[PDB]
Amino acid sequence: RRNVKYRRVQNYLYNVLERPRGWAFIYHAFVFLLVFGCLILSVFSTIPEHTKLASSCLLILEFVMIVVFGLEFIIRIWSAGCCCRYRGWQGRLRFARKPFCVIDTIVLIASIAVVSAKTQGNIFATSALRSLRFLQILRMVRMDRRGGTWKLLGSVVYAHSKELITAWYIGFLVLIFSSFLVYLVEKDANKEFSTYADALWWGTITLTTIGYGDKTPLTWLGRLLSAGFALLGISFFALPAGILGSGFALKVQEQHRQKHFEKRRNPAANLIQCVWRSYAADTPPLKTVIRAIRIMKFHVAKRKFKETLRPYDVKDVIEQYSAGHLDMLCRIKSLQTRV
Amino acid sequence: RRNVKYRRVQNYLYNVLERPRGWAFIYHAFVFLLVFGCLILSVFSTIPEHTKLASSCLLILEFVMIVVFGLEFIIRIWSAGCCCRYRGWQGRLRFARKPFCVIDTIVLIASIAVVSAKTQGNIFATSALRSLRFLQILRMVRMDRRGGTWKLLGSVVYAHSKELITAWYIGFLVLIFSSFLVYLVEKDANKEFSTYADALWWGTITLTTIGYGDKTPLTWLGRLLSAGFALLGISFFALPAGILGSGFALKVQEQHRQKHFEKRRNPAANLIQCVWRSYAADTPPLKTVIRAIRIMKFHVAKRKFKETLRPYDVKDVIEQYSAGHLDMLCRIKSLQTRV
Amino acid sequence: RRNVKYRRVQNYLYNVLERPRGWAFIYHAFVFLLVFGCLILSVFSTIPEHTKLASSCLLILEFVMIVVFGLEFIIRIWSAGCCCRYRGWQGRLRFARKPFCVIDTIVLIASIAVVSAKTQGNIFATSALRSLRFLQILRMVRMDRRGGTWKLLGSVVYAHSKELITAWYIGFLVLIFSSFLVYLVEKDANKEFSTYADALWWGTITLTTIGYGDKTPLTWLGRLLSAGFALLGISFFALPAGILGSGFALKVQEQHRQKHFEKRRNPAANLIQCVWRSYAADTPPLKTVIRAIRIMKFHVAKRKFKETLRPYDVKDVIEQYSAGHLDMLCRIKSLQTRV
Amino acid sequence: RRNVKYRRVQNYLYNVLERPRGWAFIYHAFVFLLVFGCLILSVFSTIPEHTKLASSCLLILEFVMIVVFGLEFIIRIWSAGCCCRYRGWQGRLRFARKPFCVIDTIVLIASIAVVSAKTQGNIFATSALRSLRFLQILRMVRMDRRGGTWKLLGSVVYAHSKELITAWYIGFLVLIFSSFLVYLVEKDANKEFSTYADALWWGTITLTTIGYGDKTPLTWLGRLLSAGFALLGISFFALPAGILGSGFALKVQEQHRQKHFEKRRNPAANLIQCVWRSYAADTPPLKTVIRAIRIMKFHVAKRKFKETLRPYDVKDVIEQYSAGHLDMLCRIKSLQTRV
Amino acid sequence: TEEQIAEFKEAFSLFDKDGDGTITTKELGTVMRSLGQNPTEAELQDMINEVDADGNGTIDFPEFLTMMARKMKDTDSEEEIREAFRVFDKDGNGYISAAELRHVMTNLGEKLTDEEVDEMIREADIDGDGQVNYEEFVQMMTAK
Amino acid sequence: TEEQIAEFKEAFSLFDKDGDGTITTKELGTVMRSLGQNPTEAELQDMINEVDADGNGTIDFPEFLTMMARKMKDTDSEEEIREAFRVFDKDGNGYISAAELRHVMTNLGEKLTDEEVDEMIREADIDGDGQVNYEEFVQMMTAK
Amino acid sequence: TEEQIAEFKEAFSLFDKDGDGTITTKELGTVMRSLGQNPTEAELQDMINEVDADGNGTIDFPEFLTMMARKMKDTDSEEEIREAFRVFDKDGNGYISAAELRHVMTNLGEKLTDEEVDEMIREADIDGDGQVNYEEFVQMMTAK
Amino acid sequence: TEEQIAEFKEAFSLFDKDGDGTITTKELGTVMRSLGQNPTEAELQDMINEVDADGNGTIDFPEFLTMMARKMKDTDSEEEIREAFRVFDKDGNGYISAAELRHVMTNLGEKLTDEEVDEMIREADIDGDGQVNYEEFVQMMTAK
Ligand SMILES: C#CCN(Cc1ccc(F)cc1)c1cc(C)c(NC(=O)OC)c(C)c1
Ligand SMILES: C#CCN(Cc1ccc(F)cc1)c1cc(C)c(NC(=O)OC)c(C)c1
Ligand SMILES: C#CCN(Cc1ccc(F)cc1)c1cc(C)c(NC(=O)OC)c(C)c1
Ligand SMILES: C#CCN(Cc1ccc(F)cc1)c1cc(C)c(NC(=O)OC)c(C)c1
Repeated sequence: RRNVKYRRVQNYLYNVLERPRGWAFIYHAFVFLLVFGCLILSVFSTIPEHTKLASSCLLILEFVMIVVFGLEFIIRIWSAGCCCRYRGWQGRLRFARKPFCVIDTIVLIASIAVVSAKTQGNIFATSALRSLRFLQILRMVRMDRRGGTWKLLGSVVYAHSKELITAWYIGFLVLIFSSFLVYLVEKDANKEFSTYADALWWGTITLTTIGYGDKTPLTWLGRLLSAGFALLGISFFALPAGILGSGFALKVQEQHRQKHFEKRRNPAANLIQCVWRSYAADTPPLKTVIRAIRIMKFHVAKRKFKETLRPYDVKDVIEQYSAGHLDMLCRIKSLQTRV
Repeated sequence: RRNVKYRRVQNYLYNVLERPRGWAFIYHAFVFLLVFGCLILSVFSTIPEHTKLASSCLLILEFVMIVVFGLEFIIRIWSAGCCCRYRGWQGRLRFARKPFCVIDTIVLIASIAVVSAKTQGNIFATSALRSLRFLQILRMVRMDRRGGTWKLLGSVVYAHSKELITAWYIGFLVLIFSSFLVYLVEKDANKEFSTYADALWWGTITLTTIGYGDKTPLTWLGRLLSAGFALLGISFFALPAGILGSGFALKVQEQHRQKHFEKRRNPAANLIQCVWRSYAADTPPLKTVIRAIRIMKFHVAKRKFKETLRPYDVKDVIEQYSAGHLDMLCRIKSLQTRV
Repeated sequence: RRNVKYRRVQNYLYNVLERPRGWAFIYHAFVFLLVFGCLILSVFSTIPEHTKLASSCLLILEFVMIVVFGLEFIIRIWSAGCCCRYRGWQGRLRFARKPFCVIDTIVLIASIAVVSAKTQGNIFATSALRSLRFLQILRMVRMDRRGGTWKLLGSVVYAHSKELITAWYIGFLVLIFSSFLVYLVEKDANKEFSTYADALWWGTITLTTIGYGDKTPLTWLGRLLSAGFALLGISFFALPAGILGSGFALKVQEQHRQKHFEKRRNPAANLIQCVWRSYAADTPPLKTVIRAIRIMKFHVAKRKFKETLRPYDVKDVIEQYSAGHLDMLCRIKSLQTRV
Repeated sequence: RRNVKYRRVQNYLYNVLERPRGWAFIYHAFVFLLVFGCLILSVFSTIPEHTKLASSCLLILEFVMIVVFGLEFIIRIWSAGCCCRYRGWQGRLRFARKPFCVIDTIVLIASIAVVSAKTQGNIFATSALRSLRFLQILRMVRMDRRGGTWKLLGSVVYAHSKELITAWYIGFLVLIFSSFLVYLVEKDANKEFSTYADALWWGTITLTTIGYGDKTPLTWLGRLLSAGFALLGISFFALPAGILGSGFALKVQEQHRQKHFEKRRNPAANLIQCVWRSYAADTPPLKTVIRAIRIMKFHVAKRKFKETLRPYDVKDVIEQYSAGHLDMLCRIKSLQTRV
Repeated sequence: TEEQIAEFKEAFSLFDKDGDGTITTKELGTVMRSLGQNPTEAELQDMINEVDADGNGTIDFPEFLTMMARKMKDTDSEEEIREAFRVFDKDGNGYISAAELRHVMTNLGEKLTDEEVDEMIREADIDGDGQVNYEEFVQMMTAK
Repeated sequence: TEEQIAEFKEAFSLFDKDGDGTITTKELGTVMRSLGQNPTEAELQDMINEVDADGNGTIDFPEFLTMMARKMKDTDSEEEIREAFRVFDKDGNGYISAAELRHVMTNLGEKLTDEEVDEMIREADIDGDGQVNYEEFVQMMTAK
Repeated sequence: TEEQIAEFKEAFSLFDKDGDGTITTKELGTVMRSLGQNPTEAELQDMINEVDADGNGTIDFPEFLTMMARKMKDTDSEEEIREAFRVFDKDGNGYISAAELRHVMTNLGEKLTDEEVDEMIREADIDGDGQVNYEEFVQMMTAK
Repeated sequence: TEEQIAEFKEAFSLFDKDGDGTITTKELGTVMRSLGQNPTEAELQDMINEVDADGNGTIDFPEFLTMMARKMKDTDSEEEIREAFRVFDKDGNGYISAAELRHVMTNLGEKLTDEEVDEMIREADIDGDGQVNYEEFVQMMTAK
């Protein structure tokens, strides 16, 4: 009775914290705002004009954040007990052994040290606090389930290494050559193109389309060369962005496809399990009860499996199609044999 | 006779206003120009140099716009009578209850108040008019059929939340880190990088490729770090644009596919309706007349349905293909049984 | 003998001029350079520093261009005689009636007037020449076969009107709102944001990522708002570029597909022609000769048709596949009837 | 014994140098860093502030680079002996005849001349060294296997010549027209738009979104025209980047597909080879041994071939599918004949 | 088929109500309205188009008997109705429940009377968790 | 089938353990737990849903005999099990090795006892480099 | 086939008009022109390529009889002509109207005389709203 | 098959040249080299893997007879060889010319001697413009 509700709420909190889905993310979103509510405030703390108001608001928000993060930490450790593997003091210790839990506790004690230091007001404590304020972005670092974003970026870069390397090589050649030519045609007329490094800075700031304007060509020949080469360079510098965008889309589609296929793995194993259970099925009353349970488990597993076997992609459906086609091929050959 | 033509023109006006298609949009396009013809004029009214000419032209265009919008309003309410559900005074009231109709009337009375105020010329009336001039963009807000654009944007963002979040996270990390490093290597040599907030502004204006030029690195180490980090940051900041463009294309294609499929829903229901009508068909003269009408309705419904069943996509055609394949599978198995 | 070679060279020149393909384009490319060799020179003629050297080089290049274009014109008119429809004086007149031929002749006489005026050196003749120098871009206008580029752009815009309108609407809202908010938070501190029109100019130059730097936010709140809104605005302003790029690719692929399908039209008609010729085939010697010619024409037409029927796309191949599938369906049903 | 290990290590070094794969690239990556470690240093050598420190570090890195490149050269020539075609002095000479090997040796002797000159310190030797420092990028030029990047770029440009030419034409027209109109509306009020060439420079720097800010419109009409035309121009100038990105992705996918298909060529030829070997198979002991070897070679070749015939693409799988379908068609027709 | 031809001619006379031997759009529309159904001219035009083959704007009795004598039951009709049912068959399992089927019958297209929908669900054995195979229905329609 | 019906009724009595004639979620759960298997309420609800067709929340004996008398061996089951095996058949060659099969049987889904996995591998001839066609298995299951 | 071989040899003699036993591109072209048809050398070359198999540039009588004796009616021809008709069959319904068919016959490819197009439309029963199945035509061509 | 088994045992003795009853990688390699063919150790390892099924690193005579008695002619081989030919059949028309076939045979994969390539082209009737259907070849290989 009491234990049922206790473990129910425990599982609900664990899956709203550690395995967010849907509305759970809202809570995370909320704390994310608070995360920014820290970082931005601290950035404003740098400004000498608002350092007073920013410091006061940052102290208030630091107290609020410490309270919220302590509550989250104690909720999380308490909810870790839900699973048997992490139930009891051994389970709490094991969860504290996780890198993200220790990162959370270290940022928590960094925050408490920050608060105590601000209360003290020591000059060295000021440097300590500015150090420990960047310690709050590690919450974002912990938010992602072991570098999903980094893994996606790396996989996309590797998958498109050919196009990316082509773009980088050609754009780098354009940068070098255009910078050199503009330097040559402006090394004397224009003072800001005094050295080749200056021209390289100009070329980097131009081809990226940043265009600060601190260095710009002045001689008409320099303007013509710069325009002509920038026309190619801007495209070759924008190429990697588009290549990575397309790769991101493709990669995520492929990951979704693979996840959909893996969704079949468990139901299929369950189906085979219950199939052999029923087969091995064939006191006699107890044995008949076992037969009934095994056959109805077979039915439910078959229901699940056929549910998951909807064709996600044209390729998957045509592959099932070709399985059926080979089956037909064998049948028609058997028929022609019979005739 | 008279009523037939009356309701014909009523329906034509209703479907050229409330359900534009093809040439109807031209009319809308025209008023859209007038919409800009207001906004732009009012913007020019802000300029003290052209405030006189702009104010005169804006008064003329405001009179013209009020006339046009009143004509549109009275056309729209009169055309609402076309449908039975909104025929009569009850229908006019019901249409006035629609949020877009009340928005149209409130903007209309805002315009008339604007005109009366300009005639009066009171100083408080000037503030009133500047307020009521922004009340004209709500025509554009009403133009879209209940946030089609917002729905599309949100659906695309949600569908690509993985790539978008990856890009945002990595680009934000690049922004933070590059801004901090440039601040460190320029906090003293360069006066504009005096505080970390200044460096953050520089990083935001750089990685977005806006490149105002108010803050630029000066020390050669600062230039090198800024270039190196900007090379990554510009791509990661341009990623969301490309991701959203691809998502927009994909999403609209999917919406078109779903609309094409829904086009089948009504004809198929009609086909089943007339099929059972004909089946239940089997004074005797009157009953035979009913049989004839039901069977010919069946024929026309079948014509429509087979017309709509053209394969829009490779996936749809291969799905119909697999239906036929399963049919063949059953037939060949039946044959092998017969042999 | 002589006429054969004459018409051979005539056709070669006509298809290297009016229907370029492969190496023919090189010639066009060459004249295109000369086209630029004019425009650029004339642009340099505007510069008062190089007006002398630029004017001399432009006169030399104008003489060269007039010679080249006169040669091309007389080649083109002479080659028009190749086709029977345009053979003889009537044919030359008919070709001169074409809009592009008259445009070529009008630009030619503009060039000769330019040369005569430069020889005269009248002050009014100077204005005449500056007018007639822009008359040379119409060669580029004539280069494309009746607005292929414009047709492609318009078709892509129409095909993606949904995404494009979504992007334009949302980006315009972002521009209006961000400009207004920055104006509000900087109407007083910053002098360049004195009026709302100034803020609108700033917003347009920011969200497009041009970032001139003439107007930049100064107040820290203004900087924060500008950065936050620019992050969205730059993406929404870059959306149309990506949408149009994807649409261009898709549109050109579809046009290629349709052209490949149209390639079948003529061979299929030829096949049916020769098929019925052979069928109607069934002095007797002369009739047998006719039978032989018709049947061998049937063979060659069948060869062509089967050559063109290679599957260009997965959709086309699966459609031929479904034709075969329906054929099999009928056959298997017939079989099951026979059993 | 000794020769086996000798040739084993020789082949390992040859395939880690000339045919890098996987971890081999790391070595290349390392030298690439050194390559930059040269170029960047030399660029810093241009700066008069760091010319001393940069020159010292560049001398150290030049000694290190010369040692590394000499080691690589002698490793490469020694490893060339692995293959029989290049085993012995004739083989070493033949490898030295390769353009990339002679390029490597010429850059090596350029480096040694650089070192000797720096030791001498002659003023003419300084110009010699600045010339020979750019001689190091040719290592990157040699890195790619005969212009893979250039071939990919050219193939993509050609494949999308239609869209690219459309974008270039329309964007060029927008540039010309907008520059001219802004020049007209600002030729007098604004001093920087004094000549049409100045306006063209402004238009190029605007539509590319570089936005230096040296030239910006001042008159409100000029600002309005510039904004309106820049809205189109920025998109049309960004089009080529997106078109090339999509083309790069598509092109590389097609190249991967073709490589996968070519992977079948060798195994299929092997399969046919061993098939006929076995067929021709049918002292008698020796002949039976030959039969056994040929049949087991047939088995292994069949294993390889069936391994490589996995469907890479939906198109490939549906093509094998249609082969099977035609096979079924023939079988079912034969059956209907038998019935 | 003499009795059948006589019945068809009698029905044609009832339709046209005159010796013209042809039924125009208005002639069909008036008789259709007499039953109290409120037609629309557009579907009358579509109907006369779908019956008349000569393209003369009216129906000739030879065509009347031609597209009468044709029986409803056809393989084309078989597959068309099967696919029409499939469009409403979620998951394409060949089974439709007696809840969404009633809603689509009563609401989509020409709305059907609730008593008719009850007739539909009771026509075939609804047993089996409410999922009935539409294939049995298609065969029953084929039987005619 | 009188003996079969008697056995089914006896088993039903053992299940319900009372004259109610129906088995609720708790009634099934208690008897299932008595064997020492630790069920979960959610799968009991899914199970009673998958057996009961009337939607009344409990199983009626008529449905009990209805979904008993149905034999396991069916073509639907044939293809379902074939595809379930295929999901684990790398390269789709129809052959599964006796190494990954054991791992998937013991680990994936409801984990199986190692002795049971040994029984599985020894059920059919493992000879042939360890690759056994799952088709023979599917046929054996079909035989029942 | 002695009479057939004699007729083929007589036709070959009429073609070549000499004892060479071979017909070159010019030899075929002159006889083709004599009928008043204005050929083009390119299609003569393609034609001699499509007949001659030895690749010697001229047609040998053995090849003449070889690709004569082959009758037009073939399954390959059957499917080729079916698909050629399909390319013009909008919606792929197997039916072509007697309006676009006439236009494509008279205009596309080697333009046909209007009298010939009338012959085509009157060859088969145009009745049925003007839509005639091209399959009947393909079978008629198959019959030969 | 007693004579066949005796011949197989004699060949096995010739291979191993000892009473071990097994042939290792080196044992096979030496006898293969004796014919003067210059093997590579890697393909010896692949070969012994493809013959031995016990995974013990050597071939047992029971496996020797097992994968001997299996005849080459199989439907699997039929389709594999058909597709191997198809990979070289441009346009997938079932016909391969006697020019590219010779080049692929002599050059690709284990290069074949020119006399062998001449044997290949002369094995079947090259007539017909040089295009020979590889299907006849596949059937001939099937016959064995
Ligand atoms: C094209 C071009 C310029 N290059 C190549 C280059 C290499 C070495 C240099 F010293 C200078 C330039 C380039 C361009 C971009 C946008 C990026 N950023 C990126 O890839 O985002 C993911 C990088 C990492 C390199
Ligand atoms: C990549 C990168 C930078 N970020 C992430 C970021 C998050 C918080 C910050 F404080 C700063 C940066 C970023 C970039 C863009 C283009 C957008 N705009 C957009 O998505 O258009 C639809 C946004 C909304 C965020
Ligand atoms: C998003 C956004 C801003 N807008 C919409 C907008 C509409 C009216 C205004 F007054 C201001 C802005 C916008 C943006 C671009 C890049 C373009 N150019 C283009 O489409 O290239 C093909 C256009 C034509 C409009
Ligand atoms: C659109 C537009 C402007 N044009 C066309 C143009 C032609 C002649 C001119 F004098 C000026 C402009 C343009 C734009 C870009 C980005 C490039 N660069 C590129 O293609 O990257 C691969 C080029 C090469 C031309």
